[PDB]
Amino acid sequence: FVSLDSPSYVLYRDRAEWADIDPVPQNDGPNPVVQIIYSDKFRDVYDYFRAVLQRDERSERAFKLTRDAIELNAANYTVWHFRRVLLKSLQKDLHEEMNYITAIIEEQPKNYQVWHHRRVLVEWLRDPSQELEFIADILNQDAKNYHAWQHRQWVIQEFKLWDNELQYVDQLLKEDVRNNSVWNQRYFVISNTTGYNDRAVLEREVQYTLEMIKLVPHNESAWNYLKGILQDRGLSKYPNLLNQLLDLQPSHSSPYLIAFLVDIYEDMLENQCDNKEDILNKALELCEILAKEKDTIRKEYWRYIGRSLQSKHST
Amino acid sequence: SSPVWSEPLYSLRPEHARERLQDDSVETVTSIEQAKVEEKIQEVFSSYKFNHLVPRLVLQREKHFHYLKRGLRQLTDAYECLDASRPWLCYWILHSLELLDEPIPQIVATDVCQFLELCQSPEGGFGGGPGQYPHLAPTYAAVNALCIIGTEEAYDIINREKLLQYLYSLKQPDGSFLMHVGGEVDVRSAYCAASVASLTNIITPDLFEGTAEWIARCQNWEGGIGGVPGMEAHGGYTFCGLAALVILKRERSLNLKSLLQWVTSRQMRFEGGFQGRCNKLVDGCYSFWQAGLLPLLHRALHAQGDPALSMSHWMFHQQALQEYILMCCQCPAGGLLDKPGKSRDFYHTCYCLSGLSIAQHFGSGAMLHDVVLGVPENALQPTHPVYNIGPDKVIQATTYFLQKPVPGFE
Ligand SMILES: COC(=O)CN([C@H]1Cc2cc(-c3ccccc3)ccc2N(Cc2cncn2C)C1)S(=O)(=O)c1cn(C)cn1
Ligand SMILES: CC(C)=CCC/C(C)=C/CC/C(C)=C/CONC(=O)CP(=O)(O)O
Ligand SMILES: OC[C@H]1O[C@@](CO)(O[C@H]2O[C@H](CO)[C@@H](O)[C@H](O)[C@H]2O)[C@@H](O)[C@@H]1O
Ligand SMILES: [Zn+2]
Repeated sequence: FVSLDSPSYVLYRDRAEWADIDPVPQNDGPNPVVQIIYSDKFRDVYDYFRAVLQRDERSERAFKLTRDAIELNAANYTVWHFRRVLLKSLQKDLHEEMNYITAIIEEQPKNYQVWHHRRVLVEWLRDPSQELEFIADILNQDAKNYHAWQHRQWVIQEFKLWDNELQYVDQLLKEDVRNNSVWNQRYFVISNTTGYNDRAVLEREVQYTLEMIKLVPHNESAWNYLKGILQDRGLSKYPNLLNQLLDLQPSHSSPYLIAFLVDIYEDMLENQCDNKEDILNKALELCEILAKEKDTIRKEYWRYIGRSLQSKHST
Repeated sequence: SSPVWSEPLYSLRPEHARERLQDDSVETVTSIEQAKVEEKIQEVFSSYKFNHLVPRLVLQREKHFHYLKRGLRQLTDAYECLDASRPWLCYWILHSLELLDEPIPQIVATDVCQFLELCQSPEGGFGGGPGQYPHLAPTYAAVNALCIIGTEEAYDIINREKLLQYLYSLKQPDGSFLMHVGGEVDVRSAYCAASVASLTNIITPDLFEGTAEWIARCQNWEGGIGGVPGMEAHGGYTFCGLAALVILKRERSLNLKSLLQWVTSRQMRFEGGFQGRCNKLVDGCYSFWQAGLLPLLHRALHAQGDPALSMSHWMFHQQALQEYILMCCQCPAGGLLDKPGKSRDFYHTCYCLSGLSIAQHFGSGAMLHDVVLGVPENALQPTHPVYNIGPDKVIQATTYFLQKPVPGFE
């Protein structure tokens, strides 16, 4: 009706249509702590909100009041919950409510309550039709918004909207190949569709990732995805990979490559490789290089890995 | 060696420059943002070096104390956005004071107890302010604040019978918890529930059925833990997940190898602080959420008889973290912050100090080893890595409540 910052906004205490209900002040006790000295506008809205909540007044006036309470503090989960009680009680048009939450999220996309509210609406409507495009708009403004990604995963899984997501992932990796949220989405799509047990799919993914590593060798996310898609079967189960990285070592001896070699050696030793003593010596040499020169921030981790290898494989 | 008035720093070594970002000549939004932070931080590090003279670093305790003491009474309307988070303000402030070894006056303590009583819901749990619905986040904060106070008055505030009923009212068949009635599920709720239920001795056999398994489903391909199954690994949710599993004695439900490798990877080679997820920016609050995972992992691995564990250090760079916090995260007006250029706030004050204390204090069994960078006065009180209140406060509360029955359950 009238927005909180509109020139014609009137305090609730001055509204004739609210005259019949007494506001309920917040009791902070006689000796308050962490006491927020609210603006007049804030206190006015929340005094009337406390009144409608106390009375459990399920009215159109209470519904409009929640919009103002939300503008004042969109992290107020009590107000959001009451608004949903009213949406149901008053049989409000949920498509109009979807337009409202769309606007609100655009303004405040880093907020748990607004995303949860949207999910409840989509659940109630069983209508995911605006979701992928809307989320894509939020992600256009911040490609790593955690709530946006989480909501996208929910919509896709709940409504089985898998068909175009790998293409979307590819587009965002083209824009920023360092976007870890997108590598995570890549795993989410593949594991839930084809799986990684299909050896043709796994090969496609290993090639794709190695190509990304060649383009941007110090991008941690691609290294992490490579390990992530191979680790459960065991890095040592992929003998060609070791050779390929060993061929890359001299010219591209990054801490990521060197760490990946240690990870391979660790698994090899766990699986009774031939030339155990040789593999152990190479692993310990690399742990020392990482601890002392190439990855010194992780000195304590690399020293632990060295001791761990010796406790398991020395003889 | 060195005179007492100069202390060489890791971030000031000549070879530290080699740790700057290598963008491979491929610029993306990520690398551009990382480089901007690194450039600012290098300027900061340099301001602490005077050729071979490197004065000891100083935690500005008195400035932090005054800032905190003022936040405990009245706040401006700038804090309206935290009107549904008032027990958090109590917890963040009281815990910061506790770390700084600043006594809580009797009158302040009573006033805090009274206010938290007003935030307690008749249905059980605490809301974000008086008359608000209860929510597991301010429930966690209020319980922690009461245990920091640690008086019988504080303990007795908690309605334990209703608290247990409230937790039941949020519990889902898949092991997860809602954050509040009609609210969202994520791993924060499992931790909030496990924390308050263990401190107050209200755990039933039933309460956490399936919860360990659900948390394990949130561990992802990266090795850290996301907010819900499928989601990107994040330090905040990883802390919650592992701490909840430690309380439940179910840490082995996770792959601790991939978790350890992931968290240690989150320490930034140049900045010395931690990022919250791969390829994002350093932030002082991760000094707690990320680095606090290392004492938890140490305990977990030690329980398994791991013969390779250190007897003196956590598995992260304790010195570099202390350097990041002391040089980059202090506001000269008091309070601490995310990174240079950001505004102070009570949340970053709480977690930067908590992370500093973790970095200063190693303990395992009978072995204790402190590394207090800078002037000796920088030493903070220790914090418990599960609950993030003083270990003394944990013991006192748990002992008190263990004397009461689990409500309606024999
Ligand atoms: C115990 O852990 C927390 O409370 C983290 N929370 C916020 C808290 C927060 C508080 C303040 C603050 C505190 C006191 C006075 C003024 C401000 C500032 C920022 C806060 N959070 C955002 C944050 C912290 N570090 C990076 N970022 C983006 C993260 S949070 O409520 O879980 C959160 C809410 N959202 C939407 C995302 N995180
Ligand atoms: C007991 C509680 C309430 C713990 C909170 C645990 C945390 C800190 C969880 C993180 C939740 C979250 C929504 C993270 C996403 O933050 N988004 C960012 O952009 C910050 P960054 O870039 O550092 O990920
Ligand atoms: O970090 C890998 C480790 O996490 C677990 C769960 O504890 O599984 C996660 O990671 C897998 C990929 O490695 C995903 O398939 C799975 O969905 C996810 O929960 C362990 O199984 C795995 O070793
Ligand atoms: Zn932060």
